Amino acid sequence: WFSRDLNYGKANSKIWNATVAKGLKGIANENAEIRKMYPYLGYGDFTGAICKGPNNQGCTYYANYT
Amino acid sequence: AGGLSQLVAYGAQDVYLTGNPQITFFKTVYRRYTNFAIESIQQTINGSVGFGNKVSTQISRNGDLITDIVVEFVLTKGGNGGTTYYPAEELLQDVELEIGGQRIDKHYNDWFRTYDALFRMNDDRYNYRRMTDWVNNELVGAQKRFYVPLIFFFNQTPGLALPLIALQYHEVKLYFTLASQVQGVNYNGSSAIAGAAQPTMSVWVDYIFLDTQERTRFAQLPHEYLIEQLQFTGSETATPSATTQASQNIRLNFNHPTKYLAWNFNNPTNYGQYTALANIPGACSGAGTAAATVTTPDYGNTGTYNEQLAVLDSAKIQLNGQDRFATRKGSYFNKVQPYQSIGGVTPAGVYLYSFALKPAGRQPSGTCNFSRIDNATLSLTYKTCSIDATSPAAVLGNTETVTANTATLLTALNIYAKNYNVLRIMSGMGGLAYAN
Amino acid sequence: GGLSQLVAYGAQDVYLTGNPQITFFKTVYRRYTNFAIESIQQTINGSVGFGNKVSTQISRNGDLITDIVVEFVLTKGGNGGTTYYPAEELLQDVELEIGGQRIDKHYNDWFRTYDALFRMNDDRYNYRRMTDWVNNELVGAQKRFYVPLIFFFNQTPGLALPLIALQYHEVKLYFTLASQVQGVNYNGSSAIAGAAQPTMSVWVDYIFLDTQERTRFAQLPHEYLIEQLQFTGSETATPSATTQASQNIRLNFNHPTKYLAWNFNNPTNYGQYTALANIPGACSGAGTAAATVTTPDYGNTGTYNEQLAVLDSAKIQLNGQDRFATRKGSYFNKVQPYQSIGGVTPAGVYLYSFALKPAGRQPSGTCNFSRIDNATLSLTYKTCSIDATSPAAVLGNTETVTANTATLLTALNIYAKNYNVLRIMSGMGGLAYA
Amino acid sequence: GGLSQLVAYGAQDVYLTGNPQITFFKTVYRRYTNFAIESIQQTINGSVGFGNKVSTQISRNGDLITDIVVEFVLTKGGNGGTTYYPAEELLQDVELEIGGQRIDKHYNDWFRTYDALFRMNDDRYNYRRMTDWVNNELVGAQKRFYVPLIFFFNQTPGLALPLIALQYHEVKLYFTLASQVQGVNYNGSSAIAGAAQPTMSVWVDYIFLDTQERTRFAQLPHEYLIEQLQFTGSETATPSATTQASQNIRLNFNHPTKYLAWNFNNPTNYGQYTALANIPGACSGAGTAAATVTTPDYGNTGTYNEQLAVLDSAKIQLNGQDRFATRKGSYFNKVQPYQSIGGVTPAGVYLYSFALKPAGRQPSGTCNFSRIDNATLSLTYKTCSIDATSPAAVLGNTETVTANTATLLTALNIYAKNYNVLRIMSGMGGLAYA
Amino acid sequence: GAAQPTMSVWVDYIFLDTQERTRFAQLPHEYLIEQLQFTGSETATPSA
Amino acid sequence: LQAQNFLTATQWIGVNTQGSSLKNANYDLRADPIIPKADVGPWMMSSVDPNIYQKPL
Amino acid sequence: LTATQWIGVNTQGSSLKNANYDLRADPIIPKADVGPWMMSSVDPNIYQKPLF
Amino acid sequence: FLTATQWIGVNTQGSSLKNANYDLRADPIIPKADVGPWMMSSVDPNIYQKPL
Repeated sequence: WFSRDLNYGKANSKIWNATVAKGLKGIANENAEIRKMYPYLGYGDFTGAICKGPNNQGCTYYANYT
Repeated sequence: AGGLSQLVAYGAQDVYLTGNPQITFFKTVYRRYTNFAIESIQQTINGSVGFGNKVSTQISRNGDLITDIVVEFVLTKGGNGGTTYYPAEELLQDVELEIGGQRIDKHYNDWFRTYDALFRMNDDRYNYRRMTDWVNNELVGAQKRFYVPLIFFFNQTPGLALPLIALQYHEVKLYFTLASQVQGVNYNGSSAIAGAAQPTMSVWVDYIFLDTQERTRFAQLPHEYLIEQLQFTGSETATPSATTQASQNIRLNFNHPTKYLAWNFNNPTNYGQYTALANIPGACSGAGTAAATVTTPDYGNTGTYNEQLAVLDSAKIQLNGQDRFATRKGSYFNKVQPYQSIGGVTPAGVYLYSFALKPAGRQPSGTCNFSRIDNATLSLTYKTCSIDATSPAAVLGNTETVTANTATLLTALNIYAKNYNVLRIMSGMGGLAYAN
Repeated sequence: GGLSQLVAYGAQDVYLTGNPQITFFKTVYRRYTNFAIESIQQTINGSVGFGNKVSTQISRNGDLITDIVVEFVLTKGGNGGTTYYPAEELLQDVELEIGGQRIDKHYNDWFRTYDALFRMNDDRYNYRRMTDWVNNELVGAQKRFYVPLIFFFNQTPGLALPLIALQYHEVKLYFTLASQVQGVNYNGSSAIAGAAQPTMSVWVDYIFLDTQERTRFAQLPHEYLIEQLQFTGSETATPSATTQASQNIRLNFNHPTKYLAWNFNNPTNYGQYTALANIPGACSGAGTAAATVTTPDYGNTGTYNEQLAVLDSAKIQLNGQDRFATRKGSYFNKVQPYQSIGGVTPAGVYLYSFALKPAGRQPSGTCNFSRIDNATLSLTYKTCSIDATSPAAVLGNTETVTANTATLLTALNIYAKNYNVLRIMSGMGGLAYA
Repeated sequence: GGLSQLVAYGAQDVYLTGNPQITFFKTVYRRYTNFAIESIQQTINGSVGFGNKVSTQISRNGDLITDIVVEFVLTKGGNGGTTYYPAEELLQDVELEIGGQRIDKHYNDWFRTYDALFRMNDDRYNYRRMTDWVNNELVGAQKRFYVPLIFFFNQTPGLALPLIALQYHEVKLYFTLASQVQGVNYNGSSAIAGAAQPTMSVWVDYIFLDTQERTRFAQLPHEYLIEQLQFTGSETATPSATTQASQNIRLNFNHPTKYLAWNFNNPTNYGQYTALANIPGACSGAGTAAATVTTPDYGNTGTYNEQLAVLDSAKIQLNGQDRFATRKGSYFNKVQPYQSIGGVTPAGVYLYSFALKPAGRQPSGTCNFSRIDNATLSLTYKTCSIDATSPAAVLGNTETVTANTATLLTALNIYAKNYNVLRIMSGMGGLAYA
Repeated sequence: GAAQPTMSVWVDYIFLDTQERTRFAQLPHEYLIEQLQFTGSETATPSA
Repeated sequence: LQAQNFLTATQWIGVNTQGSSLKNANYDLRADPIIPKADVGPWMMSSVDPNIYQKPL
Repeated sequence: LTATQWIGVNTQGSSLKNANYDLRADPIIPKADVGPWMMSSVDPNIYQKPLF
Repeated sequence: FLTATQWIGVNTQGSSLKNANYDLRADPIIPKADVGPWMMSSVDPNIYQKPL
C-alpha cells in the first residue's frame, strides 16, 4: 500500500547513513590533519599543548589530539 | 574486641554479598572526561517587554552547546506581604521552544506551577519560591529580581544540551507571552493597581564551550536526542454542586509515549488556586477572623495540603472503552501517586497518574503510547459542594465525598501529558522524528 | 568568556580530563522491556474492624508485583491534636507469606521506627498526610488513608515479586488491625462512643510484561536479594530519680544484618518515644495551667528534644566483646543517621549501622549474626530526676538526666534488618536461609 | 487494565523498547569485598579550652579511615536564642597533615559556608541539631555536640584514607578552638561569668579490610583524586549610606577549582552574613521597643532575606577578561546553588561554579587557576542607606539598597574548592601538586 | 497492685539407647502431624 | 501446539465423575506459560496440579 | 548542504485511523485493492505483537 | 607483614553453638548437605572434640 512512512523512512535513513559516513570521514580527516600539522607533544610549560617542531616552538591549546 | 570480630564472623550466608567480590566501596576511580567550560551569556529580547506583551529571543551562537536557561524579571510589589503568589512564575504566561522553525515544546505558567507542585521538593522547592515570589514578608513598593528557570528537556540535563554547533543553518528561539496581569504586582483580584511598574526582563542562556576533538565530532556527525515534550489540553470543569456529584468524561487528544499525566482544577481568576476558599487559617483572605472572605484567597498562602478543599472525588483513565485501572479517590492521585513515583509532597487540587516507574527522571521507565490509542479518556467524579466555607466546623468536620460551596469557583481544568520524542539534528538542520 | 577557562590547562588537569572516557553532554538512554503498570484491588478475606485479623491473597492479575497500599477510612473521635499517624497505628502488623513460609513481618511500631530513620523531608511529610490528619481537621471528619507496605518488593521494582514465576505458590499478606487507635476510637484508655469501624481495602500494583520477559520469568529460576525484619519486644530496664539503670540485652538475631534499630516507648501511647513535659508540644496542655505530663499532645507526640529521651549511652558486643566504643544515646540518635542515612531522627529512636548505606538496596557491609554466639546490646539509662512540670528543670538540665516521666517508657523495641535470598524455582519459592 | 497499554504498541515505541537492553524488575547487586566499621576514640593532646589548640594522631586500628566526628560538650551561658551553631563556632579550624605535609584545612566559617551551600532539608536540620540548641533550651543546659569533619575522606567511602598504605606516615589533625563562643562563654563582647570550658573528644571510624583487599592496599601504589579547600580572608569595601562601594579582589588561588564560594560577614558575630534589622528574627528584640539593630538574634542569625545582603553584583575576571557576564548578588545566592546543588542558600552567601555538578565527588569541569596569571573577583556593594530600625524602610526598599547596618559586614571570606592528587606508595604519601 | 506473672518453660526429653540414638540421627523421618488453622470473623449479630 | 483438542479415555472402565481444583488462579487474561510441576525440595510442596488449556503458542 | 533534503523527510507520519480496541491482536488482512469504488485509506498497523 | 585472621584470633565457636548439644553424651554426626533449596541452614555440626 502507499506506506508514506516507509517510503519517507527509507529516504531518511539513506541520507542519514550516507551523511554519517561523510561525517566520520570528516572527523577522521581532521584528527589526521592535526596530527600531521602538529606531529609532536609539549613540555612542562606547554603541558598539554600541541606542537609543530621538536621543541615547543609556538605550540597551541586549540588543536588537541589523542 | 572491635570491628575485626565482625569481619571474621563470615560464612555461607555471606557468599551472596561478598564471595568472589567484584567491587569495593573504598577505591573510587573517577571517570576521565572531556574538557569544557560554561558561560552565562545574556540574550537580547526581541519584541517589547511589559504586562500582556509578547517577546521572543534568539539564542546566539557564542558557545557550542546550550543547557540551562533562566529568565530574569524585575517586579515591584503592588501591595503588602500576602498579596502575591509566585508572581514571576505567573508573569511568564508561557514559553515556546522553536528549533529551525518547528515547535518542539511549550510550557505555561500553570504548567510551571503544576510541575513544581509535583516534582520539586524540600529546600529545592523553597529556593525556587525564593526566586519567583516574595517570601520574607516584603512590603508594598519592594523591588525584587526574580529568576525563572526554564524546564525544557535541555534545561534539565546537560545530556540533552542543544548542539547549536550542529545546527549551523537553524536558529533556536524562545517565544514568550507575558501575563496581562500579575497578582499583587499590577492587579489585586480584578482591580488594577495604580502606579504599578512594568517589568524589566532578561533571558540568560548558559553556554558550553567544548574542546576541539569533541567540537569536531559534534559539528560533523548527526545526532539524535531523546527529549521530553509537554502536551496540553484546556477544558471546562464539570462544575460540582451542593445538590450533586458532577461527572465528566474528557477525551484527551494526546499522543506519543507518555511518561505521565497530570492535572488540576482551578479558579483561573487566581493564579495557582487549585482548591476552594474557606474561613480556616490560610484558606482565604482574612481567614480565621471577622473580615474573612471566602471569595478571595490568601494569595501568599494560595496553595494548601488540605484535601477537604479539593474537588475531585475520584478518577480513572479509560483506554479505547476499557478501564486502564480501577477508579481511585482524588487523594490517591494527590498523595499516593507522588509518594510511590516522586518522593515529594503534592498540594491539594493537583493530581498525578504515572505510567512510569520513576516519572521524575530522564531515563524512560514505562510509557503509555497515546499515538496508538484512538480514545484516551479521563473520567472524573467531583465532590458535592455543600459545605459552608465560612464555618470551620463545617469545613473541617466533614466527610470524604464533600467539599466547600466555594469549590464551584474552580471551573477550569488543565490536563497535561509529558512524553518522549526524538529530536534529530544533521548537517546544520533539525527537527522532530514524530509528528504526533 | 568560557574559552578563557577552557584553555587554562596544565598537569593538574590530567587526572580529570586526560585520555577522556566520558562526556556529560551527550546521553544515551537504555532501551527497556515494554511493560505496563496497574493498581488492582484485592479481596480481603475476613472482617475488617478494630481488633480484627484479616488477610488477602494476591490474585495473579499480572506478572510481577511491586507497590502495595492499604487503604483505610477512619473518622476522628476528637479534635485536631488527638491523633498520631492513626492509620499506621491501626495497621498493627503485616505478615508476608509465600507458599506458607513467613518471609517477613512488620509491626505498626516498625512502620513508625522505619519512618523515623529512613523517610525524610517532604516524603516524610507526605507520608504523614497519607496516615494522619495534618490540616487541623475536626471531630467527625472522615478521611481515606493510605498505608504503603515496605516489604522488599514494595520498595523497588528491582525486587518485584515474580508472581508469574510462582505458579504453584500463593502469596498472602496478613494484616492485624489494632484493637484501638488513638483519637479514632479511643482517647487514652477511654473508648469513644459512636466511633466508626474502619473501612479497609488492599491495592496491589502489578507489572504486565512483554512476551519475552514474561516467558523468561515464568520458566527460569530466580534469586532475589531481599530484606527481612527481625524483631523482639522487651522490657526497658526502668531508670529512676536516684539511679542510672543499665541493661544487658541478649540479641537473638541472625543473618547478615544491615543495621540494628531501636526505640524506647510508652506502650500506651503510639509513637511516644520520649518523656512528657510541660514545654510546648511535649504534653497535653503544655504551656498552660491544665498541662498534664501524664498525657502527650498526641498530634505532636514526636520530638527532637533529646532531654526527654531516656537512653544515656550504649554499645553492642559480639561474642561477649565490645564491637565499638560506648557512645552516647545522642550519637545513635543524631550522628548514626547523619552519617549513614542523611535524614533526621526523632528523639528516642536510635540506629546503629553495620552498613555504609543502610537505607539503600545494595548490600554495603553487614554483621552476620548467624556466625556470632553472644551478641548483646548494652544500654545505660539517664537519671529520671527532672520535674517534667517545670520548664526551668526540663530545659536547663544536664546531659545525664531526664524527666521523671521518662520512667513511663517501659517498653523497648529492638529491630534488625537483614539480608536473605528469595529463591524461585520451577513455579515455587522460599527463603534461602533459615 | 494494564494490558490495554501493552497492546498500544507502535513505531514510537521502538526508540524506547525495541531491542530492549535493560529491565527494571530485577536488580543485579554487586558482590563486594568483606569489611567492618568501628568507632574508636582518639587521644587528644594539648589543653582543651577556649582559644586553645589541640591535636591528635590517628591510631592505626584499622586499614582505612573515613568519617571523623569531633565531640564537644558545651553549656549554655544564657537562654535559648543566645547561641548559633556554637559547636561549629567553637571548632575554629581543623588542619590535616599527612607525613608532615599539609594536605588540607577547614575553618568554622567554612563549615558554616559549606553548610549554607551544600547541606539541605533534614540533612541540614539534623546537622543543626548536632551543633546547636534547637528546642528552646535554657541557661545551664548541657549538651554534647557532634561536628562531622568535611575533609575529602570524611565525605565518601570512595576516598577512605589508606592508613594501611601509609605504614611510615602518620596522619594528624590539629583542631583550633575559638577564644569565644557566643552564648556559651561570651554574650557579644561580654564574658559570661561561671561559663564552663568545653569537653572534647575525637572519634574516627575505621574500616577493616579482608585479606585480599587489605593486601592490595598495603602493597600497591594509589592515586586518590581528592578535594582541597583554598582560603584567604579579605577586607571588605563596605558600603556607605551615600556612595556605592566596589572592589577588585585578586584571587590567590591555584589548582583545578570546582567552585568559588564566598560571604560577607560581621566578624564579631559568628554566621552573620547579613545586615541586622528590626524585622522578625533579624535582630535582638526585633518587633519591640528593645529592638537593637547592632545585636543579632543569635539563634536566628541566618536569614533568607536578601534585602539585608550586601553584595549588589559580581563577576570573575581571568587575566583581566570577564569570565561571564556580571550578575546580581541574588544570582550567586539563589540561582547558582539552584542549578548546581539543589538546596537553599542563606542571604549573604554566594556561589559560583566552574563545574557542571560541584556538589558531587566526580569532577565535572574545573577552573585551573595555576594557569591564570591574574584572576580577580570583582564585587559591587549595595548602598547602606536603609534605616534598619524602621521595618517599612527595611522591607519596602529597592534592589540596589540595603540596611545601614550592612556597613558592619567588614569581613570577606573567599573560598575555592579544588582537586589534587594524594599519592600513596611504599608506605608513604603526599600531594602531587603544591 | 497486681503482680506480674513468673514464668518457666519445661520440656520433657527422651533419652535413647545406642541403636536408636544412631538410627534417629541418621535415618530420614516422616511424622504425620496435626496443624491448627485459624481465622477470626465478625458474627452477624442476631437481634430481638 | 497442544491444547483442549485432546480427548482422553477414562482411568477406569465404568461411570466417571471428575472434579476441579483450580487453587492458585491466573486472573490475567493472558495464559501464563505452563510451569514444570516438578519437586525441587522435599519440604514445602504444594497440591496445585498445574492448569491445562492455557498456552498461546 | 544536504540538510534541505532530509529535514523535509525527517518527521514520521504514524497514524492510527481504525484501530482495534480489543486486547487480542487482529489477524493481518492484507489491504489489497479488489474494488475500484469505496477504496480504503486506513494504512493498517504493522506494529502489532500478539501477546495473547 | 599484613596480619590477616591471626590478628584477632581464630573463632573457636563459630556458628556451631546455635543448636549445641546440651546432653553429656555425644550426638551423632549428620553429613551436613543441602537437602532443600530453601531453609539452607548455616549451623556447624558441633562435634565433641573428646568423648567422655
